[PDB]
Amino acid sequence: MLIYSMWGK
Amino acid sequence: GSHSMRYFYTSVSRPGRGEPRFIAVGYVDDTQFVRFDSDAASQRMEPRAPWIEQEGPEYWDQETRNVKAQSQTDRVDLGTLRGYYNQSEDGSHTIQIMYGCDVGPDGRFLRGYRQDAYDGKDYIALNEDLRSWTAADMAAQITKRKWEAAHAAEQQRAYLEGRCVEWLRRYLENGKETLQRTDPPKTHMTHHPISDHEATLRCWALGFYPAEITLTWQRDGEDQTQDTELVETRPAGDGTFQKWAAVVVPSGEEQRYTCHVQHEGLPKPLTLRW
Amino acid sequence: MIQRTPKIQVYSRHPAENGKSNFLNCYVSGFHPSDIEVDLLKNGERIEKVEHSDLSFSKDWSFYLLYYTEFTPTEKDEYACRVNHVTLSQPKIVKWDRDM
Amino acid sequence: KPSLLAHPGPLVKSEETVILQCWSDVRFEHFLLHREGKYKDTLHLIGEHSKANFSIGPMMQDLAGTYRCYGSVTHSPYQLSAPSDPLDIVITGLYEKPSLSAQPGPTVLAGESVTLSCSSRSSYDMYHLSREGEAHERRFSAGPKVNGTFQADFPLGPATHGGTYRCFGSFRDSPYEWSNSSDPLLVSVT
Repeated sequence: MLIYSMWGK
Repeated sequence: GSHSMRYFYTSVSRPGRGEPRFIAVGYVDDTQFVRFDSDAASQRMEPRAPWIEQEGPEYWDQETRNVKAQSQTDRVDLGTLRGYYNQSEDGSHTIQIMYGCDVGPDGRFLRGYRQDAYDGKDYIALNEDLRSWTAADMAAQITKRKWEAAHAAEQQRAYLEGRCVEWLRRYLENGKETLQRTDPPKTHMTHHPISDHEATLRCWALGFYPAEITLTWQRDGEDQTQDTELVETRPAGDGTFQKWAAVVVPSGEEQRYTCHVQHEGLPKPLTLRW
Repeated sequence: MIQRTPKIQVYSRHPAENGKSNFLNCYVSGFHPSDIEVDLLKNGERIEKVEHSDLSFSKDWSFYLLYYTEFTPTEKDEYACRVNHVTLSQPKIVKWDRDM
Repeated sequence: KPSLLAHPGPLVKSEETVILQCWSDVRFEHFLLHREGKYKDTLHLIGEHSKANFSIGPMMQDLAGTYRCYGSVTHSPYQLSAPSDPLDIVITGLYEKPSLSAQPGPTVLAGESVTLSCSSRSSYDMYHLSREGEAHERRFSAGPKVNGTFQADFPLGPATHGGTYRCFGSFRDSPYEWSNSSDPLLVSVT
């Protein structure tokens, strides 16, 4: 399962 | 032995020719099991191993949704990094992201990692304690402060120690028949004259899984490092791996040479001798 | 700025026996950037139904990719792989060597 | 000089939609909406009677920035009007919310002075204080690290009437990309 959390760089 | 789960993302800017190319794939150990391609037709995350097909529609909906969100983030991050480095809008640029986790044979978490790259170079990476980031340059330092403020570290660490491990172990159980298979190499040797004072001796390893393998040539029980040609291990197309190792020998000293094959699917290491 | 030259291997899935169907492989690795074209050739002519694996990459961020097609070899027929990449002066062509 | 405002407002939460209406008392036949910065773009629209309604798609950080709206009549020559007042469209909800506090306290007698302060452990370069009934925000740079927090003060002067205030943080190189809202703070005049 891949990650749901992510954030602009 | 150990096992791992790993995801890989690539986004490539295609100035003028629509929006960026996005490709995502997931591996358990050396076996691919899911993929997503933004250019593909379905616009769905797709199965690539039989053992994952047993997951229901709710799984495939979540995975599709999250990956598409990831592709959008990647798309906009292409804009942001182009600004950071004052680059023109005419050229193609690339973001790569790798993350995943390892478990030991006892099924305990051994480590996790996440590293990102821009145009083929380290951009920003998660340190080994999973609590902070290492930025390669000033542009990535801006990203670092954003990410500290967004609690990115905590969320990766939670992911890496939590669902990564849980799902990896779920998958290993569901797919144990293939994923936990000992698949030793079929081996054989070839021998071809090169002149009338020398011949080539090539040691072959076929049909093996996993890909970790060691092939060495000895001569009277001593290693032959410098004079041995060997190729990078390579996929065979069917989920298995190949590799060979060759040495040029005087005619006919063939008997003095010995090929040694180490692979975890072998009860003991082989010695092959012509 | 960073540009990596692809390494290329041309091989068959199983050891080749004439009359017996097989798969022909061209494995490109170690390159950057990811734009690339790889075609398989029969007697100098492009084979039309060539498939490939999904783009992925190694620890050093260099990409790899498997292109392959189903085929049935004969002593007469020569095969090769042609790779197109920005780090290459001209497309590079690598003959499949049957006797190895 | 046309009028350019955001509906429901210029602070747009991630993934939401906002309408930039362009308005003018004199008839115009043409409206242009220009975004300036690093993602420059012009949208064209005809309008009606006279006004135009530009839809700004599911908010992401490449849609944030300063917008100006022009008018003209007709196509060739593009007799471009004066630029409208700038309108900054901002994306919120991207980082941890700061704290907001009042000194001497959030309730005060009429005519007594009030100072609201924004604080965070995160290294924001600047803070943005917005009041419920106003379209613009007050802004001000963060100090250097003190006891591990980054902080800015907004002295408000003597208090007349209330206010519900909210505070947002941001970074220098992306001034239209703001953190989550602080908990709203009610300032009462006794």
